[PDB]
This record gives sequence, C-alpha cells and structure tokens, in this order.
Amino acid sequence: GSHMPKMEVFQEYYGIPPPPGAFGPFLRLNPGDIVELTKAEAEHNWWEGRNTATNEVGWFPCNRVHPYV
Amino acid sequence: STYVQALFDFDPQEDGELGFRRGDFIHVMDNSDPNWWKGACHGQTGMFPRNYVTPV
Amino acid sequence: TYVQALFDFDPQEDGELGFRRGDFIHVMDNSDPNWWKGACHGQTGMFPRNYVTPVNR
Repeated sequence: GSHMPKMEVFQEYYGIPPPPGAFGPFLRLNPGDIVELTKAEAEHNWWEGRNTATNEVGWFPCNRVHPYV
Repeated sequence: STYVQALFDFDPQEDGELGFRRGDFIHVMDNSDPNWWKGACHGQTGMFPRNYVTPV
Repeated sequence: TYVQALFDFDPQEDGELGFRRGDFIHVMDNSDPNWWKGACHGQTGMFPRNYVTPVNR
C-alpha cells in the first residue's frame, strides 16, 4: 500500500470483458470489496489496484467501483 | 478481407487504437501481433484488442 | 501538488469543493486521512480523499 485512493466495489467483475489485449492480469471484484488503487487515470477505463478483500492485484473496469467514503 | 465482430465495447486509451461498440463488424487489416491487430471500422483504422472480437 | 479527480463531486454543502472527473485539483491540506482541502474552478473547499489520485504518478 501507499498514499493512494481507495474504492468500494459496487458491481462484480470476474474477468469479462477481459483487460484489452491481455496487457495485464484481471482483478476479480465482489460487491463490497475495498480496492486500494495502484494505477489510475481519469481518462482511462482500466485501473490497477490491490483488492484488500482478497489481497489480489490486477486490472479491472473503473465502472465497477466508486470512492470508498 | 477477413471480418471479426466485437464481443464488447472498447474505447481507445492510447492514440492509434481503434474503438468500437459490441456488435460492430471490423475489417482485419494486420494480424501480426499476438494481442493487438490493425483493423478498420467506422471509417478509421487503428489497433484493436484481439480478445474483444470473434471471427465472422 | 496536484491530484486528478477520478469522479465528479457535486456537493450541496458549503465549504465543500465541487469538481468533474478529469479535473486537476491543487491540494491545499492533506493532513486529514479522509477529507482534503483543495482548489479548483475559482474556489476552495473540502472533498473526500478517495475521489482523487496523485498526478505525480
């Protein structure tokens, strides 16, 4: 971890759609999981993070999460 | 003159990439790279993710 | 220090900073782990820390 934003997953993600061109491993997401972002840009649809609910790391669609408030 | 159909939407993230909507037909132009192929759709050419399409 | 908004933030409350996804915010106070003070669109105010990401990265 580091000084990065945390997100709460609101919609599941099990690798479909896959990260474009398999540029990186997908991060499984379950509603309620808190993801600490590792790579994110507002303009990009795919962000990288560490799902602290499962301790796994990977890429996922940003449309499945929102800020952890 | 091969065509593929988009399984999912794709928004270009980097310049040179080709976007599309699920269902769009794409003309394959260059399938040399394992993951990104050059194709044409909606009057533009660019690199698209092969794992987002299926052969027609 | 600049952070980029990853989501829109449209508060009702006074003292809170409004912004749109993609906007760059000049961080003024990041002492609290949850609410930061920043500047954007001619105004300053508080916003939830998890709405933004560091530009340096």
